[PDB]
Amino acid sequence: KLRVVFATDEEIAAHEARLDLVQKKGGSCLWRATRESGSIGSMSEPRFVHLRVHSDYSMIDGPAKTAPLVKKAAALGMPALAITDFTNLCGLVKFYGAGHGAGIKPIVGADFNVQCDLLGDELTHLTVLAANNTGYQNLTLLISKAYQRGYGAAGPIIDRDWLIELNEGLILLSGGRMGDVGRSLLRGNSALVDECVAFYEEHFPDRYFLELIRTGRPDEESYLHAAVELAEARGLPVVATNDVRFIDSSDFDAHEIRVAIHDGFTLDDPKRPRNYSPQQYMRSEEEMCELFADIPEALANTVEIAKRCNVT
Repeated sequence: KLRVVFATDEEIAAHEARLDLVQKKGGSCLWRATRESGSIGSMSEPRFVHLRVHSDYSMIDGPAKTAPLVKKAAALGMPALAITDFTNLCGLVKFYGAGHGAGIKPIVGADFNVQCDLLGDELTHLTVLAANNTGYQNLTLLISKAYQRGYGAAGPIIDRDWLIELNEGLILLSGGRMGDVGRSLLRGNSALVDECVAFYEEHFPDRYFLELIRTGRPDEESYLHAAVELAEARGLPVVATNDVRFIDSSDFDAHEIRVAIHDGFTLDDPKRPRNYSPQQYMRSEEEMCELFADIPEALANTVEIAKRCNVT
């Protein structure tokens, strides 16, 4: 019953061309690699691609260091990888070059906070991926528009409706429990889930995915069961992410410390926001496949979306 949105013939051709660019720029391509004493014949597809990954200083102050992210994907043998920093494209020129040097397909995106008239003034998460060079231009506009108009201590914010003019060549991951649909599912606001989802089915046909995430954070699994039930009733696709904030598990303690500094709280303040889990590291293809064994379609979509995202 769960929809896998397949890359079409045209998107497949653009993906094959995009991997040619990887190979012709950097001299290798992990997607087309044959292991020693394997054979071209028995080469295999990736099973999962990380489509939501932040560098260490994504939302806070400091440089966009994307090389350790490429280096880890390379340690892991992942053939493709997205960078989706918060409302910014800082690390992109370096990520693109390093992905190349590593034989990895670079996927371009960004994470936003979004406001929409249906949820009044509250802010929700959306991940935006660029599927083609028009989309990459539309991504840059959206980022610019979010800064152009001004921002408070809440930060740069996109209006949901800007997505109407700027929709072309964009693929959306819904924000999970933090998105407009997820918060309304968790609230049991069916009328509103219905409204939101009609927005994306109108303007983003096959380009909107309910994001599922298993990082042991509150309401994650209740949102997941509800999102799956919705997906099945509406024919909407689901996609697995790990919402990566740091490279290894052992990185959590310093990530917790940095965010605490930025927000202003000691680590022993029972009031300190605890929005992160040590499970938000760059999990292996195999760990992700195990963690979502019960929902193979959420994995398949990552791969299809990775083939559909071809920014040169």
